[PDB]
Amino acid sequence: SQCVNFTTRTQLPPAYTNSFTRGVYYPDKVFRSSVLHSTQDLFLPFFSNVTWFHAIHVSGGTKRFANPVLPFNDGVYFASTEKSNIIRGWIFGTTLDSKTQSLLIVNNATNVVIKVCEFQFCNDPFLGVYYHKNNKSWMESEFRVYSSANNCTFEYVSQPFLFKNLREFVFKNIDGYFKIYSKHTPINLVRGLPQGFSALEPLVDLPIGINITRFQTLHISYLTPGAGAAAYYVGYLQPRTFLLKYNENGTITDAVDCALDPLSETKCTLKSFTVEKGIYQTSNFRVQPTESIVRFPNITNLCPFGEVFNATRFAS
Amino acid sequence: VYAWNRKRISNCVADYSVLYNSASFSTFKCYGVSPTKLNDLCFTNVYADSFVIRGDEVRQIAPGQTGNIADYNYKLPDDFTGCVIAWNSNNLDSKVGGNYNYLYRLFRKSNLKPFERDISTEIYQAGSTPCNGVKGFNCYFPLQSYGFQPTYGVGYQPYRVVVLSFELLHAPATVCGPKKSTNLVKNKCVNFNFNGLTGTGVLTESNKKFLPFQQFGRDIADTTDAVRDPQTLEILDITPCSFGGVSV
Amino acid sequence: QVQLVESGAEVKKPGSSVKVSCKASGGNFNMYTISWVRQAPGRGLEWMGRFIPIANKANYAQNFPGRVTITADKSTSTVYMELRSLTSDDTAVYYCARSGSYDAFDVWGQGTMVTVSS
Amino acid sequence: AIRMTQSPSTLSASVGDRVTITCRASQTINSWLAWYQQKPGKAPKLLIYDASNLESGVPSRFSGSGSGTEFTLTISSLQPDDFATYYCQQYESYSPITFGQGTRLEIK
Ligand SMILES: *[C@@H]1O[C@H](CO)[C@@H](O)[C@H](O)[C@H]1NC(C)=O
Ligand SMILES: *[C@@H]1O[C@H](CO)[C@@H](O)[C@H](O)[C@H]1NC(C)=O
Ligand SMILES: *[C@@H]1O[C@H](CO)[C@@H](O)[C@H](O)[C@H]1NC(C)=O
Ligand SMILES: *[C@@H]1O[C@H](CO)[C@@H](O)[C@H](O)[C@H]1NC(C)=O
Ligand SMILES: *[C@@H]1O[C@H](CO)[C@@H](O)[C@H](O)[C@H]1NC(C)=O
Ligand SMILES: *[C@@H]1O[C@H](CO)[C@@H](O)[C@H](O)[C@H]1NC(C)=O
Repeated sequence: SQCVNFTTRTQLPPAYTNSFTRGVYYPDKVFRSSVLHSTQDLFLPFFSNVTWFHAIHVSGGTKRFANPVLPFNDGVYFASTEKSNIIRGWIFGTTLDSKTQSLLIVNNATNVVIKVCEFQFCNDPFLGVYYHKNNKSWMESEFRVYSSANNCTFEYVSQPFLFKNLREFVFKNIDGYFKIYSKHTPINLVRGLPQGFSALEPLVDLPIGINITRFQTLHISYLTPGAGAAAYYVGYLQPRTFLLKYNENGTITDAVDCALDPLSETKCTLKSFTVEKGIYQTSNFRVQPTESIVRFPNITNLCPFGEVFNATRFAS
Repeated sequence: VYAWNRKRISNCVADYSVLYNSASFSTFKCYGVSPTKLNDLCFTNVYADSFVIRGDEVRQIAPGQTGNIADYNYKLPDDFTGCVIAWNSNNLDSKVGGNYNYLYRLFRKSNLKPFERDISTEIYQAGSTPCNGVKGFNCYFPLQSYGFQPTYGVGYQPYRVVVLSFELLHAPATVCGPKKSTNLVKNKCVNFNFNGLTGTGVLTESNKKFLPFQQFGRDIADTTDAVRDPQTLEILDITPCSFGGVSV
Repeated sequence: QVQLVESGAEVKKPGSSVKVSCKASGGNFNMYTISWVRQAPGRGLEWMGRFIPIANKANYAQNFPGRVTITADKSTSTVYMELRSLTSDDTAVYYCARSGSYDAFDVWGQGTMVTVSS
Repeated sequence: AIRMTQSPSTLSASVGDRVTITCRASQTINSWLAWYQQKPGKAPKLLIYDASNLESGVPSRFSGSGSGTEFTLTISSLQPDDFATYYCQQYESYSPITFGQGTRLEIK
């Protein structure tokens, strides 16, 4: 479509919070029952400061609050707390222009659209809805995200889809596969990332096979003739070993981050969530090197390789 | 042929046997892979280069070929890995007065690189004097029509050539053949193969409550204990076939 | 935007000959064939002949043996259709049609009214 | 020479109704068939090519079908602007090309 230009652009300052014990997702598709299993994967470490920003969906009032572009690293845990579905999709890529392949995921009113193309994203991607007074229902009528789209590679469309709600997602790009994990919960908290545990079930894996280093969220805009803005949080995944507890029906009911604290190191060493009184040899302390020092002899002569590889006559 | 259509095929299952036994293909020359094995391989991408070529030039669609087609219109690489299919379409590309919609390039400065399309219609200068976009002495239009007719010779009839180029890499494998469906057998010791996972055991109905995203279930020692049938979403317990010491 | 412009209206006598023109403006003249279609008043369309610039050949309808001779000047992209032995039944509008891309007459000329009478 | 026959030669219909025009060939011309529209005093314009496609700029209400020997042009929603004479081409043999006998559509 055609981009909509906003004269004034602004972005709210970032804020910081603690991830508590969230970001745990099913590492594989293997059913397990009443077992504590250790997995070394890209997890979000427990109690790991996570950036968050507010998404403004209504203007009231000529200032465009644009979402910022955040690095992707090895994977992202994205959480959204909202009443109505304000957060609608994401854009991933390295340069976020037509030069390189870029991914765009969105969940509009009709269905879920996932497209890998050389998109030319607008400065301020816009998704606008208007209230149909006759129908007494909001209907989307504006979609201005990319000016151009050429050279598409992969296309995906999931099932057509339209007291707060917390929606957690994990985006992980490994081996040319862009794996997505999701979880949806009803949360009664008003502000802040909730403290609790909930495993993130895989949604879809996409063999897009592209490079991602940055991503940006997209929000919905409620057009009004003329305050409860949604919030979202972002954390970065790291290679960590977690001890996950599968219950009888086979869902992750609890998880221990190890290398978090000595008690957690004891738990995974013991492969147990409960530790009896005693002294347990958990790990090994080693002082890692600080600086490297090369000390070769102070010889500046050049070896006569040009007199052996460029000799006019080589011997018999 | 000078503007051959290229279509990229991915994210689907290709039943090469069905197309093989579909019509009367006068040429099914597969270089680098046997046709019967096409159903047993997964390909990264399948490129379907479609064009129309007269009968005598069909042999020029092959690696290591020389000629006007293979040099100015469509060049196959020496390391080509794929099939070339051609059938005499004299009932669709030949007309009584002459079908001139198909043009082949006849004059070019250099031979085409493998898998290159050059649709430039600029007048070719065969002499010292410049042409300046006007055809005349020592100035020839690069494209020449075929003019297929139903009364033309057998070797001068149009053949609809489709070249399938498989990108044999197997790492991002997205195009594969059909999938076997051998009837499931329960309560008997059988060699099972679920989604490429092979094993031997006795399959029984199970009451385990798999979660929808989960495919198979393992024991405490990470031995496969249950599986889900990809065809029918049902859970089967796998037990080892009975063994034990024979003492006398 | 390919536009085809023909000659003006022609009035002839029976037993004479006529020769109309069709100036091809825009596009590539060396690929698309120009076909002449006539339509007598009160009657449907009728095909006369085709000029093939790519093969430098001219074809005529079977119902008109030797009556139609089509030539063209590729330098000026002008197509001339010559009809010989005009009679009282040849009074028709002689359109020129460009059978481009998909062999269909996508672009039609303005049409010239050729009247043959005493 | 392939002969083309249309049916009905003369047809009448009202605005917004469904109109079916059948142009049957004498020999198997595959799918090579074009539908035209000639308003009086104007040159015919292409509507359908290959007996199923829609020419660029033509309203989507025009639809064509059929292959082999019998073809059919159908208008989903007839409009006052769509009252003219429709011809069918048979561009499978260029010696000679035969148009249809003419299907004149009149206001009922
Ligand atoms: C959260 O991390 C940021 C740096 O990303 C730091 O400035 C802030 O003080 C931290 N706050 C807490 C509660 O740890
Ligand atoms: C299009 O993107 C693909 C990656 O899927 C790349 O291999 C190809 O070179 C690109 N070509 C164009 C048209 O930019
Ligand atoms: C497992 O699921 C079944 C049916 O969904 C339910 O009856 C049972 O209580 C569940 N058990 C556990 C431990 O969640
Ligand atoms: C807690 O566990 C210890 C074992 O280390 C045991 O001696 C003690 O009785 C337990 N206390 C309770 C209240 O369970
Ligand atoms: C030999 O001489 C050539 C030319 O001067 C030079 O490029 C090359 O590096 C020389 N070989 C060695 C081992 O120095
Ligand atoms: C495959 O087809 C069978 C019908 O023979 C059906 O019972 C089964 O559910 C299908 N499996 C799918 C669609 O995964």
